[PDB]
Amino acid sequence: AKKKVLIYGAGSAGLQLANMLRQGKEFHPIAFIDDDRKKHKTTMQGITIYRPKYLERLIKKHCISTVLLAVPSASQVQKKVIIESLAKLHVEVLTIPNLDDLVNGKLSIGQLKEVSIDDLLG
Amino acid sequence: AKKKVLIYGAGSAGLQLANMLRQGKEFHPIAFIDDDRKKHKTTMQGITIYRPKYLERLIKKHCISTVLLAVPSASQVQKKVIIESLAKLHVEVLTIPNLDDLVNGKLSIGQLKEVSIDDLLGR
Ligand SMILES: [Cl-]
Repeated sequence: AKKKVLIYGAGSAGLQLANMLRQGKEFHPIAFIDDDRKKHKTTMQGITIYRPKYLERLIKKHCISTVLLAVPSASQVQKKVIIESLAKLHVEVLTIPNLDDLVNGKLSIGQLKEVSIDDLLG
Repeated sequence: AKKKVLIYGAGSAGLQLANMLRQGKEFHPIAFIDDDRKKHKTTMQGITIYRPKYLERLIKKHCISTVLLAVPSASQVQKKVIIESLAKLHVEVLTIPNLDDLVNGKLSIGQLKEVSIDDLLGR
């Protein structure tokens, strides 16, 4: 079976990511995490979106060892907080490309890379 | 000079739209509107982003009669909330494609459709 993941970010990029992954053979998106309270417990792309307080319980419930980060329009300060929060939970974190690479069209949303120091600091 | 608009949605979709437009000769995005208070009064590409409370004052200040929706990740319930909020400010409301039509590149972000009268009026 495909590797189960959470996608952190249920904005345009994250939803598009879930759609692509569902079709693919590598990852199965089980749910989204999103900081936007208005999306809490709403359904998009056929799965549930949750506030970040649900991170640990979902990781343990579903035995998730990988979270995909799709928050291209978040500030650097916010992205750092997110990555740090995930690091404490002992999951691998992969990220879609930076916003400029997305909007200028030189990298696909689906091009995932492991996060690095460069990603944390900015 | 191009028709002045606001773009509702300051995420990756709205940013791409603003480039579509700004390079173009039809609309000029004056500012973004975004529900995310964290983004209020931040700037992207020389355009500043405002919370929706600023809608009335921006429309009046810039004589805006058209608002473009770039919120493909909004639930239909939430999108209708947004559309009705704009209807009552006497602007025309256009929208980029739905998410699923953007992902496979079937439709371009630059294709702007008038929202339904049903959605506009909350029928
Ligand atoms: Cl969006």
